[PDB]
Formats: sequence, C-alpha cells, structure tokens
Amino acid sequence: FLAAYDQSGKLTPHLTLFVSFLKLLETSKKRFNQLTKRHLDFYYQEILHL
Amino acid sequence: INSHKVTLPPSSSMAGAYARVDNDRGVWKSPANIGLNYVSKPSVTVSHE
Amino acid sequence: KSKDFLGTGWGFPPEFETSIGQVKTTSGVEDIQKSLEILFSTKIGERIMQPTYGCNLDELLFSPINRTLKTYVIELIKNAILYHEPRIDPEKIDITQGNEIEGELLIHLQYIVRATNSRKNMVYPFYLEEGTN
Amino acid sequence: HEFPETYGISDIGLPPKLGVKRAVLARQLKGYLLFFDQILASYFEHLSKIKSLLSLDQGPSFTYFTQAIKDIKDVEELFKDPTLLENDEELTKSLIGKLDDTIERRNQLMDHLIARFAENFSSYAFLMKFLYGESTDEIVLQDKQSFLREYKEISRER
Amino acid sequence: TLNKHISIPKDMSSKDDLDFHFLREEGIRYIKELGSNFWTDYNTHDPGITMLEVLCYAISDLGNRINIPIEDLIANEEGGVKGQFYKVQEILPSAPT
Amino acid sequence: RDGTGRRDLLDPKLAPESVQLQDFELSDWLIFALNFA
Repeated sequence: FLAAYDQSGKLTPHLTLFVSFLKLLETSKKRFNQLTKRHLDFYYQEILHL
Repeated sequence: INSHKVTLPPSSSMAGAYARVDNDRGVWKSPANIGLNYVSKPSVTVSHE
Repeated sequence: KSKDFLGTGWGFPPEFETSIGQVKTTSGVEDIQKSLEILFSTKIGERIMQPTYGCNLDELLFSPINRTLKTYVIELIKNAILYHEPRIDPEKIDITQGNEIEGELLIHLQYIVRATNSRKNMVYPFYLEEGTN
Repeated sequence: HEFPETYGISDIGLPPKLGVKRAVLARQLKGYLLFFDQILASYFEHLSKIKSLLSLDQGPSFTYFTQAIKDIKDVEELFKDPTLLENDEELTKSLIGKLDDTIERRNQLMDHLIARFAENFSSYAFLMKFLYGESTDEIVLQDKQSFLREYKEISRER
Repeated sequence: TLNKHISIPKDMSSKDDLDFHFLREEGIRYIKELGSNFWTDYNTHDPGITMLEVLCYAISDLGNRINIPIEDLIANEEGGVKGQFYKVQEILPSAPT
Repeated sequence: RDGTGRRDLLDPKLAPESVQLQDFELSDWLIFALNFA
C-alpha cells in the first residue's frame, strides 16, 4: 500500500495527514536511538574518569 | 514562606474599577470589559455551560 | 474546471462520515464562506506561530452605539480581510441597531468573489509560479 | 489544548446556543485527534523507563510502553472500556500487545550490558537445552540478570 | 568559578526536529506528494494546515527533552547511582596477589 | 589451541549501535491504528 501511493497524489485527506505525521517522526527516532551511546560514554568518561 | 499568596472576595476591586470608569467616561458607562490590577487569576474556571 | 484557483479543503466544523471513511471537504465559494466564519471567530493571539491572526471586534462590547464606533468597526473588518482573505473584495458594510432594549448590534457584510488570481493565494498548482508576495 | 475555542475541544466547552449538531461534531474531532496523542504519549513514556531498561539490579518485563491520557474532559465516554485508563500496564498489554517481542529484545539489552564488562554468555543458548525445553528462555534471562548483580565480587575474588 | 554573562544565539536554524519552520515546510511537501489530487488549498484558515502546525510544535517539545543530560535523565529520587553504575572504589581495585 | 591475535579482538556486541531502543516502521504504526480504531 505504502509503495503504491508514494507520490501518487491519490490519498484521502484523513490518511494524508496521518502518514505525513508518521514520516515526520523519523527524525525523533534518529535522536532517541543515540541514547545508548551517550550512556556508555558518560560512564567511562565522567564516572570512571578514563 | 514568601511564596504563599493572599486570596480575596472580588467586591473591593470592583469598587476601585467603578471609580475608574466614572472618571474616564461617566456614571452612565457600563463597568464591564475592564481589567483588574494585582490579580493573577480567578480562583476557579467557569465554563460556558 | 476553470475555477480551480479558489481551491479545495477541509470543512470548518469537520464532519466525519461512516458510510465511507472520509472527512467532508469544501470548494470554491463554499470554501470562501467558511474561511470568513473562521477568521471572525478567533482572537489575535490564539494561533501558536501566527501571533497576528483574527480580529478585535470584542473591544466594542459594552459600549454605546454612535458614528465614531461605526467608523472604527468598518476599519477593523476591512483590515482583517486585506491581511487574511485574498480571494474577495468587500462591497458594503451595513451597521444597524435592531433593538431599543436588547443589547444587539447588527452587522451585514456584502462582498464580491474575484475573477483573477491574487498574489497571496496559496493554492497548490498556482502559487508556485504566481505567488510573488 | 493548542486549538482555538471556536473548534470546541477545549475546557470551557462550546456555548449552548450553537446547537447539538455542533457539539456532536466536536466529539467526533476529539476522537480523531486521540490517534495522534496516544503515539506522542508513548514516546514520552518511553523516556521515563530508560533507567529500568538499563538497570543492573533488575530490568522490566516490557520493552515498549504507553500512558492513559487524562487531561481530556470526556475520555470516560470516548473509550469503550474506561477500566484501562486506571492502569497503564493493562493499557500497554491491550494497545501494544504482541508487537512487543520481549524475549528477543530483552536478550539484546542484557547482552550489551554483559559485554561492557568483557564477559560472554553465548553457551547458555544450547547448554540449557539439555536440561530444559521451551522454559529455557525465562531461565536464561533470570541467570543473566543475577550475573550482573553479583559481578563486583565475581571478577575480583578469583 | 565566577559568574559569566548570559545571552542567546541569533542563528535559529538547524534543519532538524528542533527547527519549527523546517518541520512545517517538510510537512507541506509530503502533503502535496501524497494528496494534491484532493487537497489543494493550503491557506492559513484551513483546519488541515492548523493541525499540522500544532503537531510540529509538539515534536519540538519532544526533541527538547531527549536532549536533557544523562545526569538528570537517570537520576534517582534520593540521589546516587546505586542501580546504574559501579563506582571506581568498587570496580577498579584488585585483590592482592 | 592457537591462542589469539589481532584479527580476533573485535567484540560484536560492544558497539552501542547493536541496540536500537526504538524500532517501529511506518507499517507498525499503521497496525497500531488498525487495532486502536
């Protein structure tokens, strides 16, 4: 479905908003998933002072 | 201690507001749609219903 | 399909149907009439990143009716339209009092829909090459 | 709470003189907008659990989370069963449910924490199958958590 | 260890989730690509566009909390790091051999 | 046994990347909506 309507111009407006919202959220996923690295660096550099 | 504020009935502020309106426009001008000084908020929120 | 620069959009009080999974839309003149209902139903600071959108008609509540007021009302209405509704030209504003006792003021706005496309009208296949300002 | 009063979905309601039909339409809009709020609420909820997900004492049973939304005046009528709004754990099981593949995700978190001490539990993957059947998945996760808790002495008093 | 003067930067542009105007433009681009056959009016009185702007604002709020430093995000109510980290006094020393 | 050496020193599960705290795609949020409705 998602492939078929990508850049077709053919979705009903209530789905157009919902999908466009879900696409905007991908930038939040990118920031959120960097927490595991920030956590590790904090422990080795600020707690253990290495 | 100083973070705690005083709460009052509205009548004394209205007497003040009446004086302003009487001087700015006259006794025949309605007191409504006039702002109050030294008020953070109404104690409760009243809905349209 | 000549009048495609007035555009198509969501109805203001959006209604959802169940006979088909869709939200109702408006177009052309119907769309213009709902735009006017929205503009004069909202206050200047109510939109989040649009701090100057709406009108100040509430300033005149609890006031007597005279010539100075009527002049001021007309100015408020005309400026709100010039800033926020590119598709119309006001024709006449008629301000009258229909009640000796009840606190009522009656305002009748008449307007004309434009036959040519404005430079401020953000309708998709047009503003791209015609929306200069 | 970010919309204007004209829309009718705010705390002060909508004036009676505008009629029932407009009040009904406001109800329809609240329903629609909950599809956007339930997702955002999940992401905020997920931040609150970072401490648990990476805990050395004991991790959580779930890896995805949700919240009841209660700053909307009629949620008791919008939802078919208001019971769920009284307990976020039940709400999670009902709304996310199976989509949360807890066994695989919990193992990935544990393996990362164990790796930080340069240790390795790979052999449990098959050695435990000579002792237990399907029940090994629960047993193995319990043992990995115990190992991290006891690590201070284990690596020192050799 | 003295107090410094405090000010705010003037180049409010990042092209990421903390940039309101950036998000708004991307929103509209996606709308045209997916639904321009039916939804063409993108003027400011449109309920559709109004909803988009509200959501963009909400996204910025989320991004701003994600950037809160670790020292606060994993803090305990009583202070300390008991269940999060082992301290140097505990994890670096070795038995004497 | 052959001991160890330079090419054997990479721990595949130490790099923070190995953990994706959030993995939903567009298709998973759509399944969420189908249920929620």
